[PDB]
Amino acid sequence: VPWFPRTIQELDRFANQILSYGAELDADHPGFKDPVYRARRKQFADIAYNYRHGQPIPRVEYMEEEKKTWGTVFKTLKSLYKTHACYEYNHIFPLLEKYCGFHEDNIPQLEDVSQFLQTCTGFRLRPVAGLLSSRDFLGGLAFRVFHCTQYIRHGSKPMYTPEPDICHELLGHVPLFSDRSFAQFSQEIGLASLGAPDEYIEKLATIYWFTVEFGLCKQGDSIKAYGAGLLSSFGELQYCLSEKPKLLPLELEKTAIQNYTVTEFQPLYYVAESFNDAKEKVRNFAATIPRPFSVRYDPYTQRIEVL
Amino acid sequence: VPWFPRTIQELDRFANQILSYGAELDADHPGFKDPVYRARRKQFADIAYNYRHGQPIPRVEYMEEEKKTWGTVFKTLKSLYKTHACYEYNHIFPLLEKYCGFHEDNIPQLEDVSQFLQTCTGFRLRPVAGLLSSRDFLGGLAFRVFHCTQYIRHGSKPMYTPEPDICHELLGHVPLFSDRSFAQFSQEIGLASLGAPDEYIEKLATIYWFTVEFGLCKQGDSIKAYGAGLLSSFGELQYCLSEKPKLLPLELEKTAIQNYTVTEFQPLYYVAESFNDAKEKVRNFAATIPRPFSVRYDPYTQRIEVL
Ligand SMILES: C[C@H](O)[C@H](O)[C@H]1CNc2nc(N)[nH]c(=O)c2N1
Ligand SMILES: C[C@H](O)[C@H](O)[C@H]1CNc2nc(N)[nH]c(=O)c2N1
Ligand SMILES: N[C@@H](Cc1cccs1)C(=O)O
Ligand SMILES: N[C@@H](Cc1cccs1)C(=O)O
Ligand SMILES: [Fe+2]
Ligand SMILES: [Fe+2]
Repeated sequence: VPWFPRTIQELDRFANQILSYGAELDADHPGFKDPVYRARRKQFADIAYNYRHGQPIPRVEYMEEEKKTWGTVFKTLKSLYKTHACYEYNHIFPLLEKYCGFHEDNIPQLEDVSQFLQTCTGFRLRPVAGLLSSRDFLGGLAFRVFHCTQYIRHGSKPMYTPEPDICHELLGHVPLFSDRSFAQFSQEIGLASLGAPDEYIEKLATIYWFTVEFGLCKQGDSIKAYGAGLLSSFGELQYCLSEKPKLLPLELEKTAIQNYTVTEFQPLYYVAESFNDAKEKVRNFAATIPRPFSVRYDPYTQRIEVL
Repeated sequence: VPWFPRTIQELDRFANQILSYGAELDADHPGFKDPVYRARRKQFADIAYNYRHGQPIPRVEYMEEEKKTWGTVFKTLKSLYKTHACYEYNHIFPLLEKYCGFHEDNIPQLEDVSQFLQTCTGFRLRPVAGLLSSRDFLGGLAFRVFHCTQYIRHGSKPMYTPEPDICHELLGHVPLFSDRSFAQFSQEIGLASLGAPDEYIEKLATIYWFTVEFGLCKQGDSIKAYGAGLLSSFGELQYCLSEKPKLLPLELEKTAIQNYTVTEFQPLYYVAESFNDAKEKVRNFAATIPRPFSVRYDPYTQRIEVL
């Protein structure tokens, strides 16, 4: 089996092995070419590389343009959440607002955010230079660690970015990580991925993608978005609930092998019977991943136990 | 029911509510009268009072006399452990020696000790000014927190002290707290005590006293000491295994109501069939303590959940 981390400190081993969605040379996303943007990303990358388990996440200062982007993103999404975001999400957001500083004119500092999550569900942030492989990100959820970015998307296209910027992490992921049920849900699938065969991790990731990332669900006689990827892009947040996208019932045996895109709006979304049913399905599947052993995380010593 | 702490930070509420065994005006223990001793204790008390959850335990410097006391205590007990200490204890001690600095000429710093315990079983130290009530100390074990003292016994009588000095904490308690089975054992009885009726807490304490504090057990065709109170006093460590003390089989229905002393060697010890049987008995009893609810500690958020 593939070597997996046993300690929360061993995350650094595979930590900062950043990747990309290959949208650089994409004429659809000129921002990446911005030399100022790249230098900025180089600065945040160094903070992630000079970071090690234990220390508090270094606080930083953002440019005028970066604050503007967050202001546009934040104020636009907040207006969409009222009619597009699922119930669970909308009842948690206010907490971040009054207890974490989530505001139109204030980009939250990761340290404060990580502290907020610790007292909520035990989750904690870990600054990373960029995109991580599904295996590493998923593995980190076993320790209730969320590898999070500090840089913000290019101000030219605040409606959507193919990369997982700070807007995506904080506005799409953090909110549900402060929920106990969702937090334990996230850790379980993360534990199942540990040392799991590559073929199952990718199936897992695909399911994660069509649920946690771009999942859709119907509450009552309506339909809302619950996926981080939808909750952080006011661009396709409008689109995921229009008539353009194709909708299908959530079915693991079909969703696990479905194709998706990483540099554009999804042409297809899976609708779950409910946010709850969505979690039920993933767990069952996750608990189906074969492997020559079992594992258990010890929250006291912060280590993985191989049964 | 009595108000009990829900958070590991709420320990400070009832923290530093130090007490005493009333051995001050005792002509058997002149040390307490030493004005130098008292001033010293006043200094360690201030560190405990100016301490708050989170911060690392302040490192201190000890006097020549204090180092001498620790040297005498340590080197004498280490020689007795070989034939008096139980198996579990003797196989753990070496770890503290090479990984924590437990040496004849080096009084361990609480911070390093607390760090060592975190990586072992999740336990952590919390500096206190002196003796705590059974209810508070026991309650702290629910969060895997061990309220520990920094001062050392008076150099005039290193063979025995009625107070729980640093020698008692580190040489008698810390070693077994680094054991997983014993660590979970300690936390369980601590959880049972939370909000429990006063009458049961005192019965619990009495049992704790005749087991964790001065418990004796027979491994193979021999008998060893496993109680913290015996493992930290080379004075009655010799005595608990001589013929002077009275020995009786460990029986909760009889041990729970037995009388004991706090300023002298115990005139009676209870022998368990084995260190393992000792734990079994206490747990069962602890799980017998009635109360209009149930509780569960969440290691992720570090809070008590009232079922
Ligand atoms: C597991 C799945 O691939 C998911 O999209 C992961 C991938 N890598 C990531 N990397 C970082 N830094 N942040 C994320 O939110 C993600 N999402
Ligand atoms: C629970 C039982 O009373 C036990 O002897 C406790 C009492 N108070 C204590 N207080 C401190 N500071 N340290 C200890 O080891 C103890 N032992
Ligand atoms: N496209 C999303 C970001 C990501 C979704 C999934 C991975 S990154 C948005 O612009 O916020
Ligand atoms: N009498 C023990 C100390 C304590 C035992 C029980 C509470 S304090 C010794 O001298 O180390
Ligand atoms: Fe994501
Ligand atoms: Fe003790």
